[PDB]
Amino acid sequence: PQITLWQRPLVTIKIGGQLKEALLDTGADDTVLEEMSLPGRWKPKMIGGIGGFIKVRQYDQILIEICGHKAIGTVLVGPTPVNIIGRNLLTQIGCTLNF
Amino acid sequence: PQITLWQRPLVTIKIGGQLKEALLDTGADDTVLEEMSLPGRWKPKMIGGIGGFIKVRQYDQILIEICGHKAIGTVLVGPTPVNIIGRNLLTQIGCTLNF
Amino acid sequence: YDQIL
Ligand SMILES: [Cl-]
Ligand SMILES: [Cl-]
Ligand SMILES: [Cl-]
Repeated sequence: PQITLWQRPLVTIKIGGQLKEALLDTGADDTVLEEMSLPGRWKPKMIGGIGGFIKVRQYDQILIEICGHKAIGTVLVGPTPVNIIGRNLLTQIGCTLNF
Repeated sequence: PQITLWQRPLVTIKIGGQLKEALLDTGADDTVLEEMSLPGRWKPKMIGGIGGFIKVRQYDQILIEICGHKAIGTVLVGPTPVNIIGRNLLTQIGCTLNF
Repeated sequence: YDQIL
């Protein structure tokens, strides 16, 4: 699809069989989701945002479907104001910015 | 232009005569620039993201050129780690996400 | 660092 930016670009994603709303975020290197349980082991990761750095859990090779497009990659889990889809998965679904 | 998300979408903008580097950020409601002086009056505001909130000065009706396209709107100034062009100005240059 | 903006 083509998504304009008059409103937040929030889309539906599916992870672990659950539907969730998430923000397509070109300013994010990575994908950060609100607290949830994911399979496997996790490793520590520090991320920096507008308000400073926080510690999150890193889960690799996680299946997630975004607006109908499948992606498998790294998902970070931690205290985030909203579920964020970052460039690591935006590139997997072929997303680009255009003007 | 069509901008890839393999790398951070950093572009050159011009504001107050000054040329600067800024991140096209569909995850940001507003545009936030690193500390600088702007003309006109401003009012304080708090904005949040990963890491929490930061206090910024809000200036209205500021003109910026983004990759040659003029855009007018509110510009917040504060301790952001990088200049961010948010949706309030991305809409003005006809910026969309496509996949 | 991993930047999430
Ligand atoms: Cl990944
Ligand atoms: Cl505005
Ligand atoms: Cl439009």
